[PDB]
Amino acid sequence: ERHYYTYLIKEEFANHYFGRESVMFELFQDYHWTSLEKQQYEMTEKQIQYITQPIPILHMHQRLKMNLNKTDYRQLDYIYRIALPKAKGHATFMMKEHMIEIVASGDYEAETIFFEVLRKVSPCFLAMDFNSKRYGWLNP
Amino acid sequence: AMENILDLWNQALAQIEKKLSKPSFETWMKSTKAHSLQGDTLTITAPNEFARDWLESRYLHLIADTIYELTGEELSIKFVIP
Repeated sequence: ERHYYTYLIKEEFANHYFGRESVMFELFQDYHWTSLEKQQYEMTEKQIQYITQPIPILHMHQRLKMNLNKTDYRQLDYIYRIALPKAKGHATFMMKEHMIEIVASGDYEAETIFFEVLRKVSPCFLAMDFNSKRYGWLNP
Repeated sequence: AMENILDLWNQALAQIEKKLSKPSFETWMKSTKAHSLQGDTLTITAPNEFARDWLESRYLHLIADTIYELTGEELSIKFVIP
C-alpha cells in the first residue's frame, strides 16, 4: 500500500530547492510525523502554508470527472475513489485546503491515474510517501 | 549591553514590519531574536534551519538596509539556529 501527501509548491521555493528536494521532504515529514516541540511544530506549519499554494478545487473536480468518465469511480465531495479494470488495483484521492492525499494498492497504474491529472494541471506538485521515503515532482 | 541589542533588534523588526506583507513578516521575521553583536557582526537566531536558509537567501539585504537606516553603520548579518 502506498500513501502519498502531495502539495502544490510555489514556484519561488521549487526553484530555490531544485536539487535539494530532500530538504522540503524533511520539512513536510516534520509536520506530518516528527515529534517536535509545540513551537517548532507551529513554525513548521506556518512555513508550509507560506511555500505552498491552495489546491484549485473546482479545476481539479472538472479535470478528474473528465478523465475518470466510465471508469469504476465514485465521488464523495472532495474524495475520489477508483478501481482499476481487470481487478488490478485501487486508489483514493482526497483534496483539502493545501494538501492532496492519495492511498493506492495493486498496480502502480492506480496512483498514476491521479498523478497524470495532476501533472497536466501543474508541474509544481511534489508527492511524498513518508512510509517508503519515495518522493519527487510529478513531471509533465 | 544585553538590553541594548534587544532594543536594536526590536527597532529593526518594527521597521521591517512596516516594509513587508503580513504573511512574510509573520512567517520569517517575527520569531527571530538577537543573539550577539561583536565587531562588525550582528548574529540573529532563526527558529529552524528552513527559516535560517530563507532569511540568508532572501532577507539579508533588507535586514542590512534596515540596520544601516537605523544606525548609519553597515553590520554583517549572520543567522544561527537554537
